[PDB]
Amino acid sequence: SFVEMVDNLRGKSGQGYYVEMTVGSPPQTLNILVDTGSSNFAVGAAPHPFLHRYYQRQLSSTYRDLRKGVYVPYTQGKWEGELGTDLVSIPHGPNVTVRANIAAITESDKFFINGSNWEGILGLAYAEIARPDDSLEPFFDSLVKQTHVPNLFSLQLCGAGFVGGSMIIGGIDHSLYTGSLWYTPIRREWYYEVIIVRVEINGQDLKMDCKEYNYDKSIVDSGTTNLRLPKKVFEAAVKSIKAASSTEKFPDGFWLGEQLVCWQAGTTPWNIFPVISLYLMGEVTNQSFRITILPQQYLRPVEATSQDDCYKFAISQSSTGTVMGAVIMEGFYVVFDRARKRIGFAVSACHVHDEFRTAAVEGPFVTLDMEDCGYNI
Amino acid sequence: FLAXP
Repeated sequence: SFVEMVDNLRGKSGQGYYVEMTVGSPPQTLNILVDTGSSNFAVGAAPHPFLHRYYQRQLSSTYRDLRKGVYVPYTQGKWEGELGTDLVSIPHGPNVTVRANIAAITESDKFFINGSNWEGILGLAYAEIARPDDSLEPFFDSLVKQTHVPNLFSLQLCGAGFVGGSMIIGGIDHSLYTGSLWYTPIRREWYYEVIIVRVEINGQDLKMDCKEYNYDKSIVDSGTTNLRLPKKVFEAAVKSIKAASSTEKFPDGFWLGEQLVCWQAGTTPWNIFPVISLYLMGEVTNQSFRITILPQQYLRPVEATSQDDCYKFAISQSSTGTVMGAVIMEGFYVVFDRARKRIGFAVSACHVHDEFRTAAVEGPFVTLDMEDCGYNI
Repeated sequence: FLAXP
């Protein structure tokens, strides 16, 4: 059944996970990036140095033109383009085909990535944040409305060691995760906003006001690489991680992800870096579960050469809220249960780990006043 | 990836 969709995401490692799609009639194949952070469907529609192909509206018989321009700014990069519609399909997804809004990307700055092998972007969020407003049914909202696929998808992003994944449209593939699923309510349907109720580093409470963790918002977002924390929370986590891992001294510039750390191949002392835990507001009143990544999720590997492995620190600061990007997701099977307004995590059956540690989802934990953790205005 | 809201 969903086996057709298992392994349907590829990625040039550190350049984002993408699912192949076709656009228009006849169907021009394009690799689209999977992004739960954005809510806009958009494909490169005019040449650019970085992308080896693009969308030629001229050659698509099913292509209409909406006669309105669009501007989208990402935390990293931005583009502007022309809004069309056209027939969309997914080879290693459901054998269905919809008319869905498409943004033809005709101008961009620091968006496309060199070597990334993607050429477009699939914003999977909700319409509330679509650009230029909520009258632009996001691709998925249409896919469900126009077909029989149920309102739900799940993502298993698979990291590399010393890249691949699966986006399951409409269902849950039980072969991709181990143990139970645990669900946190989606706080509001715009981003996939969740509420973190406690943070631990190697088990040590960060001991900050619950609000500070969701300061602005905390969202799940496959498009972002790092785990991104609000400043007070970042500076706090860097101290605690520095503390624990202090078995080795470190350039001030490493924690800013400006410098890389290197060891003779394989001799990477994983055991000295702390695990990180996020507790999430659970489905049941006054209850909560935690999720725990390893150094192997927050130390993204980077291909200097030689017989040495090098890693970049993938926890960075953020002015706009927590962002649980690939660093977190690379450790779990994440189920975006749009239907039941909730999100589930389960230990991804393909998360990099070592002999002595592994990523974890675990619960429940008695937590009170969790509703008190969400920020406002 | 969105910035602003």
